[PDB]
Amino acid sequence: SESETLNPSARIMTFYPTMEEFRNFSRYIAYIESQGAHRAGLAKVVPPKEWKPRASYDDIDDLVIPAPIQQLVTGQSGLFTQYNIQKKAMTVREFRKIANSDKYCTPRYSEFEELERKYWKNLTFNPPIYGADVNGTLYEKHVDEWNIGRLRTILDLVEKESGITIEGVNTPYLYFGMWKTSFAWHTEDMDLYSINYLHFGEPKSWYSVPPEHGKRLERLAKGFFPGSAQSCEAFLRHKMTLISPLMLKKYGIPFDKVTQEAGEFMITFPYGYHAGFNHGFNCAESTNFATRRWIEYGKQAVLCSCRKDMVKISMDVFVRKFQPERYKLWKAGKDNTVIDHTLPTPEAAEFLK
Ligand SMILES: O=C(O)CNC(=O)C(=O)O
Ligand SMILES: [Cl-]
Ligand code: NI
Ligand SMILES: [Zn+2]
Repeated sequence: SESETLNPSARIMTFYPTMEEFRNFSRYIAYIESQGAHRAGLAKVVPPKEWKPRASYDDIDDLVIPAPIQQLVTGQSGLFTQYNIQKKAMTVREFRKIANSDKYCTPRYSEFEELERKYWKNLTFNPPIYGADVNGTLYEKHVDEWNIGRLRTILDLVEKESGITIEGVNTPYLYFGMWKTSFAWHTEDMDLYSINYLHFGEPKSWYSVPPEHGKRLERLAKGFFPGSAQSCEAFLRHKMTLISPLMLKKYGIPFDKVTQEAGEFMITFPYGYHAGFNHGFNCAESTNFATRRWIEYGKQAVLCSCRKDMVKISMDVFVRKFQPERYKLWKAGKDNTVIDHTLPTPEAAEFLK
């Protein structure tokens, strides 16, 4: 089909919008999907150079980080499990000082491949500290383009209808990273989209697996961590599992890599597995969002069954509003719709024309 013909390689795509294109978020997501970006599970958007979401970042040093986490990694042979050790609350100037410490600072290198090799070589040593999951935003209250605090997608239906707020999902998170800080392989909660903006600092590097191959990754993971898989159907949602690209290559898992610079956006797509690490001191802001296309993913997302605090969104409202003709069938457990990961979201239809 025409969707199979676009981005047939499922490679990560980079987009350079004009300020006019950049204005409407959902519309531009539908555009990049109409170009097949979603097939990679991950895409980069460089905003127009004339766009800035904050005046200056010089006031941050006093901002608080309630629960920094020390990332202890255990494993070998490209397979690792990451345990978080919550450290005491600390300011940003403290975190920055510790991050630029001779102990934790970035190593010297030339090509990115050298720093990547060093990452996968020393990942288990000198556990760094990640200032992750900090409630807040660095956007100025007047920025209307791609504002992570108010993107105005249909995910807003969760709060609007129920008042439920889910920190980091329909609210923004800040991530203060230092060298060697990692995010494990995962798809977003409820297999939503995510948006990640790198405010400032050293780059953040990403690996992505096309959604149409996600299941393969899962199978591989189950073979490597059979205990975890036995305990929980979706153990990858614990966000503790690190797998090196050489392991993926070795077992035929298709993936792609991209490096994220300050001032750039990354979009992750439904059921797009991703992982990565930070090069040094930096600050990112992210949240989740949805499109009509996500609804089916939401209905079929395989959720963690071993933790009672995992994120779970009621899909009822979305099915009633956008899939009325199926609601009954779905409530009776008979909606056997099959997801085609290559299709773009219906909102993109006008771009397809
Ligand atoms: O910033 C991080 O450490 C991890 N970010 C994501 O997984 C994301 O934006 O989808
Ligand atoms: Cl195991
Ligand atoms: Ni993510
Ligand atoms: Zn679980």
